[PDB]
Amino acid sequence: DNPHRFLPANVSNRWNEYSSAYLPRV
Amino acid sequence: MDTGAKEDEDETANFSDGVTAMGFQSLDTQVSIKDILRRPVLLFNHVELDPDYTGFFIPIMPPSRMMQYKSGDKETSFQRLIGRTPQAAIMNLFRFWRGSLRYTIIIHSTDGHPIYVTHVPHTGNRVYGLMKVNNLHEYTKVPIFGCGLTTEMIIPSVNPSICVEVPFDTENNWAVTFDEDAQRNYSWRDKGDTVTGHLVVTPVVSVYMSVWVEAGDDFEVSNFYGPPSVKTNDWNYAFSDEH
Amino acid sequence: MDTGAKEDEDETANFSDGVTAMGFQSLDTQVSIKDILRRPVLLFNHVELDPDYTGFFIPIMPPSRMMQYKSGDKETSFQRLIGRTPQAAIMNLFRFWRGSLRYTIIIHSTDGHPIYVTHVPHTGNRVYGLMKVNNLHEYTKVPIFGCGLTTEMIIPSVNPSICVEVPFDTENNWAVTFDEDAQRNYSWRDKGDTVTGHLVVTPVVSVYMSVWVEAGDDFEVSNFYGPPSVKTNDWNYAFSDEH
Amino acid sequence: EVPSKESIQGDATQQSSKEENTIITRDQQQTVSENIPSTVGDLVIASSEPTQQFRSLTNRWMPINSIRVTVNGKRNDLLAQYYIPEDFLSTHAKCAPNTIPFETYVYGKYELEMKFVANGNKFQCGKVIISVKFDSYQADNINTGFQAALSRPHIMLDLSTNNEGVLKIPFRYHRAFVRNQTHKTATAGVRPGKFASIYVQVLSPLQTGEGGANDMFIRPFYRYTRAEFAGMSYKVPLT
Amino acid sequence: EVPSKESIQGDATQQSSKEENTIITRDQQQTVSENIPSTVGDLVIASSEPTQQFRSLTNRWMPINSIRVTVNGKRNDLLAQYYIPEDFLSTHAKCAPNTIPFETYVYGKYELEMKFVANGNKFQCGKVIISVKFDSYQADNINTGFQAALSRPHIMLDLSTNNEGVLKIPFRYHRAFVRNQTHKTATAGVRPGKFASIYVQVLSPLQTGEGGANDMFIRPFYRYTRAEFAGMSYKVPLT
Amino acid sequence: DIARIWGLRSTFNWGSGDEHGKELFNTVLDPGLRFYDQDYEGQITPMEYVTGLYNFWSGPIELRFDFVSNAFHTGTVIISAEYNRSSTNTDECQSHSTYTKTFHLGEQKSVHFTVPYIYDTVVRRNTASAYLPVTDYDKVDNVSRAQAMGIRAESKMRVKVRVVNVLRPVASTTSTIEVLVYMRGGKNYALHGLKQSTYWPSNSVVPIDSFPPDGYDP
Amino acid sequence: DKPKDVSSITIIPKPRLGFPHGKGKSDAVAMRVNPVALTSFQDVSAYPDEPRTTLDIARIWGLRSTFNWGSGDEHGKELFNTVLDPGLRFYDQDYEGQITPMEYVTGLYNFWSGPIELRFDFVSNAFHTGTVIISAEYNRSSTNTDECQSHSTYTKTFHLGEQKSVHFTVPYIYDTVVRRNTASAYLPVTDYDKVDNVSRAQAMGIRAESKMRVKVRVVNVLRPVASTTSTIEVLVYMRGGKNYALHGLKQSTYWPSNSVVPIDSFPPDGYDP
Repeated sequence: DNPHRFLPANVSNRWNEYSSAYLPRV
Repeated sequence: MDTGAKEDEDETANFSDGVTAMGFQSLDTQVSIKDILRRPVLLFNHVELDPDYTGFFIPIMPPSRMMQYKSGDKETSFQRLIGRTPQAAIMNLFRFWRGSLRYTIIIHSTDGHPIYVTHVPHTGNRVYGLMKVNNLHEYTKVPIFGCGLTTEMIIPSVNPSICVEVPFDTENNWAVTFDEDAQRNYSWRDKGDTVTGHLVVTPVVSVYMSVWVEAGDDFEVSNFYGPPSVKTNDWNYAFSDEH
Repeated sequence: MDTGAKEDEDETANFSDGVTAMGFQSLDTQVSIKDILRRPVLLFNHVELDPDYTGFFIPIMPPSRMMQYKSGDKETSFQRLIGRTPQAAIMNLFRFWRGSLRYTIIIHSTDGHPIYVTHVPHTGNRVYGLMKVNNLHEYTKVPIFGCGLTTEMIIPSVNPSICVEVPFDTENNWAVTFDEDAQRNYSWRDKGDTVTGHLVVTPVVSVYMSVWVEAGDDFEVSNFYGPPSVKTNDWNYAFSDEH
Repeated sequence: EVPSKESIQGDATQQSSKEENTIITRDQQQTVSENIPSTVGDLVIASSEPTQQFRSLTNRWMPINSIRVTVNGKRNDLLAQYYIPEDFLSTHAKCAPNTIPFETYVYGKYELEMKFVANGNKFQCGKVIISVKFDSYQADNINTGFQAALSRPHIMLDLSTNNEGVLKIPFRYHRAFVRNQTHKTATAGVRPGKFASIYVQVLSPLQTGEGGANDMFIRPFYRYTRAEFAGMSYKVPLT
Repeated sequence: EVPSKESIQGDATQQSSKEENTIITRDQQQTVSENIPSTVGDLVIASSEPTQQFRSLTNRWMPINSIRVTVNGKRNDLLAQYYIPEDFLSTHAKCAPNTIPFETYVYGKYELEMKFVANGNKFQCGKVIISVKFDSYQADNINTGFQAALSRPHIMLDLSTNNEGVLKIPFRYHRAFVRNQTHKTATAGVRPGKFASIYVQVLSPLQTGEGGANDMFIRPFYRYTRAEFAGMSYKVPLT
Repeated sequence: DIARIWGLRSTFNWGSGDEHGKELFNTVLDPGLRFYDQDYEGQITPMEYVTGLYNFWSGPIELRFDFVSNAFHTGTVIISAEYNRSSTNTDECQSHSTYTKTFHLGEQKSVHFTVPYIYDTVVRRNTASAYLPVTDYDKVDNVSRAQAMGIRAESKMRVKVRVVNVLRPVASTTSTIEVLVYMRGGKNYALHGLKQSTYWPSNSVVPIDSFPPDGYDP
Repeated sequence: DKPKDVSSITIIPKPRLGFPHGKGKSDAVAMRVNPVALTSFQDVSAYPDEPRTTLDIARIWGLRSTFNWGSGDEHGKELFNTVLDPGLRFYDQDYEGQITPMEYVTGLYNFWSGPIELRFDFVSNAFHTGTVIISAEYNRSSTNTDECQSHSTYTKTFHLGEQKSVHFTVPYIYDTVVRRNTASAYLPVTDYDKVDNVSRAQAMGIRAESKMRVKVRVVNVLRPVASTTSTIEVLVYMRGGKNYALHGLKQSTYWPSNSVVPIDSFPPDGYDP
């Protein structure tokens, strides 16, 4: 399916955006 | 915004600043942000309409990184060069806007058949292109323009272009410009807050169309974000001034 | 009208009323009744005319529950969405109106053939659509426009639309808006009192047409009736903001 | 502003900020970002009932979690980040008295201040930038470099001198208020408790001498300079 | 004060008390106990730091649990009783916004008001007395009759007329402040969160006619008229 | 002016058997739609009727509770307005910790209640659709829903009425009374953005015909 | 009476009113109830500190480049050496990264002029000590090894020590009142097409490459104490001067690289799982 729809669980919070705890995103 | 003059603690002698070269060539000064955004930008270049659908939807949002073509992805009816306009690059720095926009429609016809334009107020969805609203197979009995929303009409033979000015109809203080991802399925009331409504364009028969856009007179941007991470390759497609 | 403040005999402390949010988004205030009814409403969407008939009759009455589509009944040339316009919902509360209306005709042509418009004064009948007046098989010798009533003309090539303003020609103080039944055979002089006349539209050859309507500048409604018994099913044809 | 000669207690020319029942001193000078305005006038419309302030509770300095800068962090690396007010409620300093009003009220407008205190030795050197991004929801992964950080309202921390920074954050949101608390019976259509983001980034990597320390620490403090609350409700636990 | 003739909405001459974001109307007249003073001057000594008020939170009417008067209750029977502020924190209306400041602060001074609303039919009759006992700890089982109730500050409720009462409670304690919350790390030497007691007693039994209702209900409401808090601390759950 | 006409919104009952804390009345107070989960049919109030014409609304809403009773009825109810987060049916304490008005019923049989406008946005948008071309009661699917005009932003703001003092009437009168709940827009009520109307005439709708061509002469 | 109207005038029919302009007059038809109503900015308005022009954006300090300065760098060595052109960063390679706000805004315009400002922040401490010389060189450039050639231009010797920051205005000295931008006015290539000389031959404009350089050389070799780091990093910031000026709006030089996704219909396009 379209991969952009949902963010993978390990990097994201419940609200389906990047978690504040996950610093490596940059 | 922050100048960064805060950190300029140096108090030593420097070279002269000279005299400004503004108004030297011509008085026409093109530096103002509210003058650049007031220039018209092209969106849809010779896209087709149909009488079979509800109409052609144009989501009321300013042109920016949202409407950008990336290489080797799905094809859209949006023209590719929206990304690289000067009017887009400005909207990439401001995340809030407010006030009216100005859509210009040009029908490729000279027939007596009237084309209509309908400002639908901010209703939460962000659809574009042709749509069959509620999946019905007949809209000639109950048209979108006939329901009783604000509506102007083009008559191609008299003049085959109109310039409408769509109002800022929303419950928000500001309309949001862009997101980090357009195609992401997040909470539904927030995805809606990047448009202030839609234009719809219904014809009698099939016909082609072009759409431009700009900021109205009453228009303010705010919430400055600084410049993004960018790429370029202009050097490559030009000769040096030395063969 | 009656506020019902008559029955408000409570004299105890209450929460604040705050400040009005009128003129906050834009100064354009859309709350006035005489501004809503002055917006144009669509009636006939691409209906056909014929040179074989006397002409196409448009009964001069404001759009309301009279011009409403109900499900699973006889089909008419009136568009279905007249029922559910904001301009209709207002006319469902007032049973009397007076003053001029404003009909807008758009011929789907660019030919030199002239189309005519004829205000026939209130003569008691309430006909619409195409009619053969007195069942004759030839009207080119003796046209309805040529008899010598007030008459304007559209010339499609120059401009394929006119906006006429039909006068309040009647012996009544007020024109009645609606009835409990449109199709009921009751005393004939009272059935006539829901129109103030007709528009007729004769062409040289066959051609299609669209008709809009609104209240003129000089226009007053009165005899307030309150809201009717209604039904709705909007909830059903939309996703919640929670999938 | 000007240092003096050495007395028993060193160079005793320290300033101090006293806010409610919490004091924070500073050794060297202070960098301050420009005092800029917030949205006002919509307040009286959007809230029919009068809005309340609890200065004694919310205007006091609250220390949050410590940040660990190492010699391995490259340029453009996030040292920390904070979605506010969300993270000050339920993530950092969970039992702070600053959070008490957020239990009961459902809406509010928040102008913040954030003081940062660094302590690296004189044989270290490095630059850290702290910057605010107003209304960052679904816009965290773009315009989020050191370059955009220098453009938006920001402070700059040299890790050798041990200067202090104070970042003033106006309320600049697309809506009138921000929702404080999510709940089982509340709408899932809106993202609550996040009107801004605070990034702390390495502008230049930390460096140390031969046989030196391989890290040093920064401590953020926050305080609401104008916390107005509207829409009272039954008290709930925070997240 | 004076009734009028019957209109569409009966005898529309109702008064109303509007306190913050809560209104309470009343049909008949109101009985009020004397407005009397509290201990002041020790406040500035006992607390070195300044004391705070949260009027928007604490001055709003809060309904507590319903009281059930039956025809079986004799004279001198306790219908209910309330150790305050203890019972308003952790026993009745546990999620009230009135309790928010008691989480964070450890001491305080409290002047209260308590409105009672009864609803018995016109073919009933009875007398209920409500009275306050200042600093009642280890003195609840003495001077606790209807006779002592009539002597101490009190209101009187006739169950047929449906009049309202308002009992004003000054802060009259042996110490300067009262401790708000008990804790595992706190002292067990002092009893915290009880500076007074409110007794609701049957002065005369309820009586009804043939085939009448065998009970009727009263509802207390409270509000702090002067809630001063001192000694800020980390926020805790209430009992 | 139409939105300041008192219309009768709903009714409910209040018996002697209703133990204290019980929800007598409990609705989502949204002028946009009456229900989110069922077809509505009946007589909509004048402020709701006029609201359905507009895409946005704001300002306070007023209620008025008329108790169809007499002198010999006596109880007490508490009317609470609850925003964002809603209480449980059984926990009356949660309802008490919001914006409330305790009404002491007796001689006076009517209580007015202004609901204060407290939301995150200056104007709320209407939950009813801006345009709906379905006229023939077409059987709806998810593909139909997916191609809607707008996304219904359902209101979580409720107004509950709970028992404070149980209704204790005399033996000679009725044990259960009915309460009439009226509703109008406040003095600072405001509307914007004309759309296709939410509600339409149900009862006694007949389409016009040509008189007297269409067989009027018997 | 019905008197004849004898007044007339000759008109020139145009489709749009002031299409290409960013000011003046317009024939726009408002989609409102009131034809002359506007959006109220009584409460919600532009904040005073937001940039009103592009020249305000071009006065924001952005971090251009960085470089190192060790103890091993013998005197006269070029620490830093770039062509200071706000048009393009490189002439001979693809650039990717975070462009400065004055460069970003410049890329929108075909011509620029006026002075450019630099600011060198040395990421050091009290115990670092050296001296660098910052030279601006026009038309003719020096050799890498001949430090004397660099000294005979417009220079500012900075004595590093307690102060860790030096400001440097680069004076605008060229043969023309405005320079034209080296980046192309219009580039339709979007799919990274493999370039040939026939492609180059049919370009929009001829890239007039700037020979104006700014070099930083060692005067006094960096002599730090044993207990601190031997090599420091220098941050080079850049903004337009107080008399910076731009003209001639073109297709933008730079475009967003990171996290670009095209919009789709929500919720028609399979948003409902």
